Amino acid sequence: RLPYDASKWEFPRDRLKLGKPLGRGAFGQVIEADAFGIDKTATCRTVAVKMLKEGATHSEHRALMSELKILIHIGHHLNVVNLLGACTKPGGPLMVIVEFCKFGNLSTYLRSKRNEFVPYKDFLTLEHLICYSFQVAKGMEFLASRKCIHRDLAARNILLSEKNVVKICDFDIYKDPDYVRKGDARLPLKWMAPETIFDRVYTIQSDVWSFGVLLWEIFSLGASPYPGVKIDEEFCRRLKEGTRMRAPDYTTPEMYQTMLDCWHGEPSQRPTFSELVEHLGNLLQANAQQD
Ligand SMILES: COC(=O)c1ccc2c(c1)NC(=O)/C2=C(\Nc1ccc(N(C)C(=O)CN2CCN(C)CC2)cc1)c1ccccc1
Repeated sequence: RLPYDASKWEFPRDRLKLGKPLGRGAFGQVIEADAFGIDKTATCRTVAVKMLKEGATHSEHRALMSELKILIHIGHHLNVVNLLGACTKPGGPLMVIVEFCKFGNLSTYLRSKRNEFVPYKDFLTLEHLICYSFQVAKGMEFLASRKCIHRDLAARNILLSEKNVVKICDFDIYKDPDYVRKGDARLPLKWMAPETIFDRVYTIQSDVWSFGVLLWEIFSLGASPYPGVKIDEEFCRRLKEGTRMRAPDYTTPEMYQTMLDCWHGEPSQRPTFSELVEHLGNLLQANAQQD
């Protein structure tokens, strides 16, 4: 759609060697791959490649090329999943090469660390959890500055790479039910602000609500929000009137206070991601203080 600077972005297909799919979805697939020299050094880096499936409608091609263009628009930040390059020229498939985050989505990761957590000292600790939280806030402050709205901020959509760096991704009902297991899905409604459940309107301050739900997910070590409750039209009703989740098993009091601040029923009275970054950095620095 928008102009495309091939000098900056085009990567040669003959320096890309595809491996196995990391995941396959309704509209495309993400393949694990090796790229030679994509960061301008003389190195092989494992990257992830968004590309189409073998079916592939012109609407599915147009969408990937739109995502590529939007990624170029957003630009780089440590705490988003970054565009590394693309292959768009005649001679092969459309491929959008992005950062590989080896540990996978954060929800699944945290659930896997439940017998490997200690509040403070290999293991996860409060330091890790407030870190992940600050990093997602830093990531979202950046996206707000690019005038983006995420619309589906959840711990499933946060990826973990090396050195406890965590990165926001914008992507089940899809996957083959013969192969579907217990947490292989998530009900997005549980992350939606009252004004979005109800009026279907997305803003950056509705993303601040979902960030609160994400915080809850981090500090439950990857449990599902609203435990027990069935999500009917009275869930909604109660939600719009003031009902909120209880503190999860691994929260500190300050972090639970922050969830509740992010769940202000009134969008303008929720913290901004700039205010969350400042407050969460304070909490992070306090946590590792000494005597
Ligand atoms: C805009 O950018 C994007 O949109 C985007 C989207 C997805 C990913 C991405 C960028 N970048 C990644 O890394 C992604 C995934 N990554 C992944 C990583 C590790 C795993 N895990 C834990 C494995 O075990 C995989 N394992 C395979 C074998 N080799 C040897 C090692 C890695 C699984 C998925 C992933 C993709 C599909 C769905 C879930 C996540």
